[PDB]
Amino acid sequence: SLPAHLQQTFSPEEIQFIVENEPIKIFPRITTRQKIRHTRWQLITTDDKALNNMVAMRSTEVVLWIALLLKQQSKCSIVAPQWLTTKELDRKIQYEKTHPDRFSELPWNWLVLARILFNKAKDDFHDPIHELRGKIQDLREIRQIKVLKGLKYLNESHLQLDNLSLLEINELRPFITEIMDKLREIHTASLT
Amino acid sequence: TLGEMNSESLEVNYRHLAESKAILALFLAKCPEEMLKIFDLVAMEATELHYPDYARIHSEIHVRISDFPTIYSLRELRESNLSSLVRVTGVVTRRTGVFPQLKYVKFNCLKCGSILGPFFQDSNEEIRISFCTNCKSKGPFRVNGEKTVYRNYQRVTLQEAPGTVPPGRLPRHR
Amino acid sequence: GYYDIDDVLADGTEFPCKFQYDIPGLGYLENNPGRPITKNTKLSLPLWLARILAIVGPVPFVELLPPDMFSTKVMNAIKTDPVALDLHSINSHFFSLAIKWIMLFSEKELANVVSELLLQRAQELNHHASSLSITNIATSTFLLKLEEMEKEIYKKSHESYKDTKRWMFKK
Amino acid sequence: DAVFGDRVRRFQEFLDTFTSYRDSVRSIQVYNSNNAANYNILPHRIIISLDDLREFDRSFWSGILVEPAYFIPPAEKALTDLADSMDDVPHPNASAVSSRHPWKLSFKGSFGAHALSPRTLTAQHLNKLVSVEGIVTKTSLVRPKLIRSVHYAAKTGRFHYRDYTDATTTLTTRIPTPAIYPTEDTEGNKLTTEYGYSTFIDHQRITVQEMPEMAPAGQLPRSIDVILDDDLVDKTKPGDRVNVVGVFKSLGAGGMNQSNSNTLIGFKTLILGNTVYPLAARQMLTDFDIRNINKLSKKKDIFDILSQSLAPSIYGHDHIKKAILLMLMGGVEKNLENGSHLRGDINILMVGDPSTAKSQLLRFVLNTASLAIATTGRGSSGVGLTAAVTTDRETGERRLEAGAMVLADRGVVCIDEFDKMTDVDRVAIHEVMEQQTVTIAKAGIHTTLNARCSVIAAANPVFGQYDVNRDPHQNIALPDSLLSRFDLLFVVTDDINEIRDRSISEHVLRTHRYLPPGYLEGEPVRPKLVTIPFLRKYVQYAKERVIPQLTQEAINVIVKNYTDLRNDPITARTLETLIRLATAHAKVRLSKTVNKVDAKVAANLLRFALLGE
Amino acid sequence: NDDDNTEIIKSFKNFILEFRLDSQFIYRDQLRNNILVKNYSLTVNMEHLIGYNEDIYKKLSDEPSDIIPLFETAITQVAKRISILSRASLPTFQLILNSNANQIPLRDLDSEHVSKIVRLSGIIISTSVLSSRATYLSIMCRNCRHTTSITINNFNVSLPRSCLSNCGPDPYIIIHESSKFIDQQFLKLQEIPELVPVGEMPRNLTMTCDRYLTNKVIPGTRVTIVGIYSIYNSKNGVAIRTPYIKILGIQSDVETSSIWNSVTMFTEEEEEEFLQLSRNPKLYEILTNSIAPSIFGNEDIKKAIVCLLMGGSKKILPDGMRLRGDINVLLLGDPGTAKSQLLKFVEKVSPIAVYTSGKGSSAAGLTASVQRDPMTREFYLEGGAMVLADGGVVCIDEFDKMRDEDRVAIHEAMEQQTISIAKAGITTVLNSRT
Ligand SMILES: Nc1ncnc2c1ncn2[C@@H]1O[C@H](COP(=O)(O)OP(=O)(O)O)[C@@H](O)[C@H]1O
Ligand SMILES: Nc1ncnc2c1ncn2[C@@H]1O[C@H](COP(=O)(O)OP(=O)(O)O)[C@@H](O)[C@H]1O
Ligand SMILES: [Zn+2]
Ligand SMILES: [Zn+2]
Repeated sequence: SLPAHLQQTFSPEEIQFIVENEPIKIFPRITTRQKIRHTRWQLITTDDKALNNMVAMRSTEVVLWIALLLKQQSKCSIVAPQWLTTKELDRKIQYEKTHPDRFSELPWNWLVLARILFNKAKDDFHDPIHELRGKIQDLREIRQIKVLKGLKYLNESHLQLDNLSLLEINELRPFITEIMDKLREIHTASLT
Repeated sequence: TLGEMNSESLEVNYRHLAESKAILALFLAKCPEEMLKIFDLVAMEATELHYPDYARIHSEIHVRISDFPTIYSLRELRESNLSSLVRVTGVVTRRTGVFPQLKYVKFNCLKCGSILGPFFQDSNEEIRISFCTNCKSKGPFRVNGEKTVYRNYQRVTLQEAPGTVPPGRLPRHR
Repeated sequence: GYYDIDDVLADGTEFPCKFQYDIPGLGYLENNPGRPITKNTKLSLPLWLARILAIVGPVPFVELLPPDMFSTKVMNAIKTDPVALDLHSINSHFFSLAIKWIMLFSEKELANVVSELLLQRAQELNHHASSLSITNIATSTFLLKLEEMEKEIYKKSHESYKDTKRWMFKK
Repeated sequence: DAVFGDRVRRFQEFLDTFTSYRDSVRSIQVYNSNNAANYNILPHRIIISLDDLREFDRSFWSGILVEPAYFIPPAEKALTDLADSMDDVPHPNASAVSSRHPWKLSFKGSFGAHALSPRTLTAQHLNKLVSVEGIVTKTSLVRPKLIRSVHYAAKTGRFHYRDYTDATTTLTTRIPTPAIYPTEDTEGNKLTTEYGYSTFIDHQRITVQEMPEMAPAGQLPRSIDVILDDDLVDKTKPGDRVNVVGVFKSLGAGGMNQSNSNTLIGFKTLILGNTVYPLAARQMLTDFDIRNINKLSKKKDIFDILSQSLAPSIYGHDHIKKAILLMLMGGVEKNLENGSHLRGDINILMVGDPSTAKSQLLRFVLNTASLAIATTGRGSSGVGLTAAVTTDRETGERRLEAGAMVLADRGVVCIDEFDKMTDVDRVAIHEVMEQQTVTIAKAGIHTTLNARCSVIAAANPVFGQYDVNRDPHQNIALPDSLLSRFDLLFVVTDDINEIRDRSISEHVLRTHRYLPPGYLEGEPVRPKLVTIPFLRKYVQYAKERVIPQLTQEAINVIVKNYTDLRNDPITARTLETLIRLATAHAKVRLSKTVNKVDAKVAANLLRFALLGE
Repeated sequence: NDDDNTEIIKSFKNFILEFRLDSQFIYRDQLRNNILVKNYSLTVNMEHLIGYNEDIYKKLSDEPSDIIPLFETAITQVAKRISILSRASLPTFQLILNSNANQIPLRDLDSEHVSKIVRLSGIIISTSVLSSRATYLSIMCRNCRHTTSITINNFNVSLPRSCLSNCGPDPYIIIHESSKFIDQQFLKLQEIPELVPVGEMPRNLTMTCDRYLTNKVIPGTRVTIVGIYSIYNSKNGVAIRTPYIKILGIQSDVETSSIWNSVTMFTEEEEEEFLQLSRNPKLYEILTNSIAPSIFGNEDIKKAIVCLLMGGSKKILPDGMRLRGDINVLLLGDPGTAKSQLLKFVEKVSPIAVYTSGKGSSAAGLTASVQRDPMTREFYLEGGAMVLADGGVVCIDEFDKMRDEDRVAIHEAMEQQTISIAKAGITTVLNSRT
C-alpha cells in the first residue's frame, strides 16, 4: 500500500508538514478582536485562544500553516525568529569554525523553516535576504563537511550526533541505516 | 565601396596618376616605400572626410597600386629595378600559412629601468639592437605587452609561368 | 528473507565442493545421464544444495572447498585498495555470499575484511550519491564496478538526495 | 640522514619479521659460492611481496606505492646491510671487495589502482610505483654504463674510487657527474684508471606498447620507454606480452630552460623497471598436470580427443584440425653430420571457398600457440617480414629489427590471403620456405638470421569460387614452386547440401546462443573435451620433454604408402612429409619410438590432403 | 600590481560565493559536487559572468592569459573554504568556459584575435600523446644546496640565473621527486568543409589541452571549441611566431563519452525519454521515416540502413572465437537511385562515420598507414579511414571502381574486424570494428 520511496523514511514535504505544525511569532494586519460593543476560529489541533485574540500590529503566536495561509492573503505578516538574523548566524558560523568535532546549537528546523520563509516571506525580514541566504548556505556547507568527517566513524555498535537537523536526518538516513544494518549483519553472522 | 563591406584596400590606377600629377607617379616609381607611407595617411584622411570615426573599424588603411605600365618578368629583373615598383607575372607554387608578425617591436632592458622604443618592422630582416637607450651595452631583451601590434605575414614562392619562360629553359624563383 | 529476489540470485550461484561418499544415482549433478559419483569428486553445485549438504551427513556428505572469491589473492587485493577494486567482475552478489559463508564458516578475519571493505566503498558510494549534476566519468565508472545490493543502496541514497534537492531548490 | 636511518631500521624490522627473505638471500649466497669458487650465477635480487609488507607497516607500504624515491633506497641500504652481515667469506678478491652491486628490490603482489596500462599512465602517476602490461617493442642494444671508477696512484700507491650517478640509475636526484675520468689526484699526483675493479652495469631501453586488444575505438596504441636494470637485461625479446613493475619517473629540463621560453613541449617520462614478468608463455607444469597428461596419453583415441578439443565452435575440417594438432606439436628436426638441415616443422596451406572458416582456424592457432605472428596479403612487405635496418636512439648506431617471420621463431606464422602477396614478399617468403635462414647484405651489414618456424596459411582460388573441374592451374595463383614447400595442401569445397547444411546451421545457432559466465543477460560484452590451457600444457610437455626416434615398423608402411601414392603433383619431398607427420603423431603418444599407428594415421591424413579420401 | 591581482581574486571569489539564480547558488553547488567526485574543475557560463558584472567580463576578455591564473587561484581558495575545515592536499583547479558566441571560422582567424577569447568549430584529425607539463618545481642550487619552489601556470617563465641564497652562473637543477605535474595533449584541427573559402585548402591549426580537457575527443568528430588565441615560438624567415589555440572548453553533441568505455553518461530524463521511444509500438516505422525523408521509395534500403546503424552484438567465446557484430551493405544499381545521398545521410546520422571514395582511396588510406616521424626518423603507424571509423560506419562511394589491389586490403577489416600490419619493422593487429 505504501510506496517504495515512502517506505522507511519521510519525504521532505512531510518534513515541511511537521515544521508547519509549530507555533511562530507573527504580526496581524487585521483586527478580529471583539470590542465592548464574525464566526469564531474554533480549531481542534492548536490553541485558538491566541487566534481568537488576534490584534492588528501586535505580536501573537500562531501555527505556521495559518501563518503561510494568511501571508498568502497578506492579512498577517510572519516574523522571523531570533536565529534568523545576520549576527546570530555569524555567531553560529563562528561556533562551527571554532569546534570542529561538534555541531552548532542550531534548531532542528533550521533548513526547512529558512526555505519556507525565503519562498513565502520576501518582505518580512529586518536583515537583508541576501546575506541571510548566504549564511544559510555557509552553515549548510560546513555542516555537510562535519557530517562527511563524522561518517568515517561508522561503528557496528552505535553512532551519536548532538544537534543535527531533521532535514539532515532525511539527508543521511537510508545510507547510514543500510550501511550500519549490513555491518551489524556481518558481525552477527561472525558470532559463534 | 571600401566602406561597404569594411574593406581596407583602396585601389589606385597608375594611369590616373599619369594623366594628372605625373610628378607624383614619378616619385611613386622611384621611391615607392616613402610614397606609400605618405599615401596611406592621405587615403585615411580622405576616408575620414567621408566616413568619420572609421579608425575604430580599421586603424590603418592600405592602398593597392594598380596597372604599372612596365611589366617585368622574373628573367628580366636586374640591379636597376631595386628599391622600385615592379609588375611581375608568375605562378604561385608554394604558399605558407598565415603568421602573426610584430608590426612594432619593443623590448625591456633588464638591468635598466628604461624601455626600448618601438621600431617598425620592414618584413625583411629583424631589427638589430646594438645597445639600449640608457645603457651602452647589450642586455636581456623581451617583448613588453604594453603596446603590441600584430599583422598578417605570408611568404609565397612565385615561380615564373611555364608559358612565359623560353621553351625548355629553367624557371626562376623569388 | 524468503522473498528477497537478490537473495534468490545469491543462492543461485555455484560453489566448488568435494563429494565425500560414493553416491550412486546422482549423475545429473554434472550433466551426465547416469554416472555414479566416484570417491573424492570435485564438482560445482549451487548454494541451495551445498549449504545444508555440508550439514547433514561425523562425516558430512559434501565438503565446501575455499572458492576463488575468498582466495588469498582476492583478500590481498581487497586489503590493498578497497575503492577502485572491481567487485562486479568477481561476483555480482559477493557480499550476500560473503555473509552466508561467514554464517556457515565462522571466520573472524573475513568478517573484518568485508567490514573494512564495506566501510571504504560506502564512503565512495556516499561521495557519488551526494553529487547532483546541474553524469561524470568518475562516478559512472564506479557505477560500473558496483554490486546489485550496492547499486540498490546507491539508488536509495541518490533518489533521496535528488528528491530533497528538488524540494529545497524549487517548489 | 636521520629519517633515512629510521626507514633503514624499519625495513630491518620487516626483514626480521619475515625470515623467508633471509633464507632466500642465504640460498643465493651459498649457490653463488658453490657454483663460482668450487668445481648460471644467481644475481643480487629478492622477491618482495607487497602484501607481506602491508600487514607489517601500512605506512611503509603506502610509501613504497606512493612516494618510492624516499622508501626504496632505505630498503636497499637495509637489505645490503643484512647481506653484508649474513656473508662470512674468507680471503676475498680485490675486484669482489671494490665492485659490489647492491641488492636490488623486485616487487610482487597486488597493486590495486597502481596496476596500470601505458595508455592510462598519466601525469598524476609520476614518481609512483606502477605495474604496466604490454608488448615489448624496439629493444635497444645492451651497452655497459660506468657507475664507479677505481684508479691507482703509484707515487702514493693508493686506490681512489669515485662514484658516478645518473638520472635513470638512482631513484633520488643527485648532482650529475660529467663522466670524465680523473686525470690526476690532488695529493696522489698522477692517476691511472684500473678497469676490472671499476663497476659497470648493463643498460637497455625497451618500449612497452599497449596491448592492441585493449585499444579503444578510434585510437592508436600508446607506448612508453622502460629502462632495464642489469639483472633484467635481455629478459625480454620483441613481441613479448610483458608485465613490468617499476617507478614511473620524469627526467630532464624538459623545456624549462631559458632557451625554451615558450616551447610547449613536455617532460621526458620513463619507467625505472624494478622487475619484469613474462605473463607465462612457457607455463609451469605441476605434477597433477603431468599425471593428467600421462593418463590421457595411454588412451587409444587421444588424437581424436585432442583434435576435436581444438575449436569446438568450428564444425567440420576434422582432418584439418588433426593436421593443426600435428602442426602445433611439430615433428623432430634432424641435423646431419654433413650439415644438411632437414625440416621438422610441418607447414599447411588451406585453399578453398569463402566462409569455410580457414581464417577462424588461423585465429585459433594464433590464440592457442606459444608464439604466433599473423600477417595479411596487402598488409605486409618483404622487408617488413624478415628484418629492417634502422638507427637506434640511445646509440646513434644502425641495427636490425626483426620482422614478422623472424620474431615467430620456434612458433607459427598465420598467413591470411596468401594468394595475393606482392612478388617482393613472395621472394622473401619462398626464401624462408627453402632455406629457413635469411641473409641480409645492406647498410654495411652482412648478417644471417635463423627462422626455424612453422607456417599455416589460408587462400582463395584464382576464381571467385573453387571449381570442381580439378584444374591444377586454378587451385592457387601462386607458382607451383611455392606450392611444393607446403607439406599439406588442404583444399576445401563449400558444396551446397541439406542435411549437413542444417547440422552446420544448428551448430552455429548453438554457437550464437552462448552466454559468457558471470555476465548479465542482454548486455554488451566488456565425447570428452579437454580445456585449452590443459591442451597448451600437453603441447608444451610434448615439445620439451620427449624426443621421438624412428623405427622400422612405421618405415615399411611409409615406403609402401609412398609407392602406392606415387606410382599409382607428387614429389620426393612427400617422403620427408610422412616423417614430418609420423613422429609428430609419436609426440601425441609421448613415446620415444614411432610405431605403425603413427604411420597409418599419417598415410590417411596425407591421402585426405591430396586425394580427398 | 599585486593589490589589483588580489582584488581580482577577491572579486571572482565573490562571484563564486554570491551568484544566485532562482534561489540557487549554482557555482558553489557545482564546486561541491565536482570536489565530491574528485573532478577538480569549475565550468563557468559567460552569460552568468556578464550578468554579475561586465567590468569583470572585460577584465577576463582583455588580457585573458594574465587573469585566468588569478581566477584559478580564486577557485582554489573557494575550494579550500568549502571542502577543508580550518585549523583542524587540494591541487590547482581548472576553469572551463561555456560561451554562446558566434563561431569565428578558421580562415577569419588572423592577427586581430591574438590573445583574445574566440569560439570556433572544426574537425579533429589528430590527437597526440599526453605530455607531462610541470606546475610545482622543487629547484635545487648545485653549490649552496638550498631548495626553492617555482609555481608554474600554463599561460604565456624559465629557470632563473641567481640562486637566491660567487655561487655560480647557472646553479640550478630540478628535483623530480617533489615536483607536481599536469597533462597536456596536442591536437590538430581541420576546419569545417561547409565553411571553407573558395578555391583553397582547409588549414590545419595546432591546439593544446591541459588537465581534464585531455582525452575528450576522438579524431574525426565535429567539435565547437572556446579558447584563447595565443602565440608560441617554434624551433622551425623574420619574426615568424606560429599561432595556436589554448583550449578552455570543448563541446560536441556528435561525440559522446570521450574515449569509449561503454559508459552511460546520458542524463536521467533523456534516458526516460529514450525508454519511452523504446516502448513505442511503431518505432520501426519512425526510424525508417527518419532515414532519408527527402528520398522517395527505397523502404527496404532504409530498413537495412537502420539495421546497419544499430548493428549486431559482438560476442566472445572461451576458445577465442570472435564473431562479427556489424553488417556491411552494398547498394548496387543504376544511377539516379540516390545511393550516394543515402551514403551522405548515413554519414550524417551515425555518431562515428567517415565518407570515402573509390577513386580517391588507397590501400594505406582506408586501412592504417606506416609513416615516418620527421624528428626521430622512426616509423610509426597513423590510422586511416577504417581506424577513424572504428566502432562506427565507413561509407564507400563508387565501390565498383576502386582498384583490385585496393579492394582486397579490406577483407580482414570487414570480416575479422582487425588490420594485421607487418611493415617497416612494425607488426601489430589493430582493431577496426567498422
Ligand atoms: N561451423 C562452421 N562451418 C562453416 N563455416 C563457419 C563455421 N563457423 C563459422 N564459420 C564461418 O567461417 C567464416 C570465416 O572464414 P573466412 O573469413 O571466409 O576465411 P578466409 O578469410 O580465409 O577466406 C566466418 O565468417 C564464419 O561465419
Ligand atoms: N528518390 C529520390 N529522391 C530525391 N532525389 C533523388 C531521388 N533519386 C535520385 N535523386 C537525385 O538524383 C541524384 C542521384 O545521384 P546518385 O544516384 O546518388 O549518384 P550515384 O549514381 O553515384 O549513386 C541525386 O543527386 C539526387 O538528388
Ligand atoms: Zn638598457
Ligand atoms: Zn647558490
